[PDB]
Amino acid sequence: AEKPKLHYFNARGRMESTRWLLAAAGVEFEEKFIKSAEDLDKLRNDGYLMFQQVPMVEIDGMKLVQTRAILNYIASKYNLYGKDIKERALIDMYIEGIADLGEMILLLPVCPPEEKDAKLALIKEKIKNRYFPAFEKVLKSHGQDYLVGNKLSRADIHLVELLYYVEELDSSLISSFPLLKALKTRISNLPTVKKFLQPGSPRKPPMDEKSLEEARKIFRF
Amino acid sequence: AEKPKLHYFNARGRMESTRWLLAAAGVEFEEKFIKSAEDLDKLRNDGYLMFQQVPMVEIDGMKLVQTRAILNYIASKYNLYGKDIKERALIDMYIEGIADLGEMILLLPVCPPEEKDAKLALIKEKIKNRYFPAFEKVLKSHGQDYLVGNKLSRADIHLVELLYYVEELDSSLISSFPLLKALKTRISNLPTVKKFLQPGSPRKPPMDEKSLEEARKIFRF
Ligand SMILES: CCCCCCSC[C@H](NC(=O)CC[C@H]([NH3+])C(=O)O)C(=O)NCC(=O)O
Ligand SMILES: CCCCCCSC[C@H](NC(=O)CC[C@H]([NH3+])C(=O)O)C(=O)NCC(=O)O
Repeated sequence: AEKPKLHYFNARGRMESTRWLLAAAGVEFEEKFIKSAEDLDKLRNDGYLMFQQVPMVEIDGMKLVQTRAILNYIASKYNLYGKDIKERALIDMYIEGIADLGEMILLLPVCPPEEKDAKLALIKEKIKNRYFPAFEKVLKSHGQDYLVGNKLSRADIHLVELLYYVEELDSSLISSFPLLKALKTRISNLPTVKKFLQPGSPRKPPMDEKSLEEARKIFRF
Repeated sequence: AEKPKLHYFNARGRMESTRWLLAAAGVEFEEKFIKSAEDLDKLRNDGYLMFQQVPMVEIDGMKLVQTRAILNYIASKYNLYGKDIKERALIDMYIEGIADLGEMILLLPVCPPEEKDAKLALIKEKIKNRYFPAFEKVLKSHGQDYLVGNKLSRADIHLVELLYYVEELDSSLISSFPLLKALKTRISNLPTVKKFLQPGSPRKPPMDEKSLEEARKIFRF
């Protein structure tokens, strides 16, 4: 009997794209925050984590690990995964490009300090020259307010989340991509997303060094 | 209309799981091998690669990039992705664990020499203590010949592929996992997989140093 229950630490990390997708879908959720290695070990010892890792989400009577398993379930359940197999292929292709870029941004702070400047420069180059051109071209191709099927899907949600992180890195990177700018505004004004973006929501801030320190202690790295 | 066409270099890399899945499904396909940077640049210049990367597969009148988009499409098309949303969530959880382990093995040879021994040691620990226990537990929980739904799915195929790679790493690692051993035998005896395992199929050999140098020249890393 439950709202979905999100098991993670109090940070974006690997859970934030799930927070975004549930919120976009209008689904209220609860979070159980891991604060210590001891908390993680309890989840493990109680049999809740198939591969001894989080994210884990309790939803519809079961316990799901692996970010993509969680996301795929939520997207299908709430009709955000397209209408057929071909639309799912477009969605998947798009969101896996988003994932590749998002992964780079997620792990930047765990890069060795002597590698960070080059890694950041590489991310900016890929945004400007690979990823933003590819999504701009999709929107330019059909002229529709959404990426796939002329209707909101998880692709729109995952992309606009990523546009917010790119803005935190360098607000100028989107400047030559007017359709991406317009998508960002449109998605951000949908009632459910607007509510998620407002202060006090479950949306999480950029990870600071204190949070990274907590991650290292919880996940033992 | 036409057979799927697989665009990659002549190696396992990120295309081999697609070769296994198609073969297991009984689907004949064609390969177009990239042999140099110039071949890759032609695919790029011709507009065929959304993110300027391969794998790319031409299937059912469309070009798909991103390994998971390709695999998801093929699995759905050939009824290897479960029967409903809950079975897909089990499949996705399982295969993303498999992916995590597979990725560690795939990238081992591009780890700096100074760190390879320690990375290999940690991969073997995770196999023995994390991943093989998790899959053995699944098979023991229901006593069924397949991981999900008592019928062949992509999870069985992706797992057994990985079991072949683990065998190449260290043939002792599976020894305390009799149900995984049994699964490897049963799946290997399915007519389509048996054929794929025999000589002269599209199955690719382990990547040797000369093939890794070719990857470096093609992909410019
Ligand atoms: C820079 C931010 C990093 C913050 C921590 C990373 S997420 C926590 C980590 N989980 C994973 O790595 C899960 C990977 C998995 N592929 C998924 O996406 O769910 C964990 O439980 N690690 C414990 C373990 O593997 O033992
Ligand atoms: C031991 C080395 C392993 C060799 C595997 C390299 S795969 C080739 C590489 N493609 C990718 O990285 C694709 C990643 C994508 N997430 C997917 O899974 O399809 C590429 O085109 N790279 C060119 C580029 O990104 O510019």
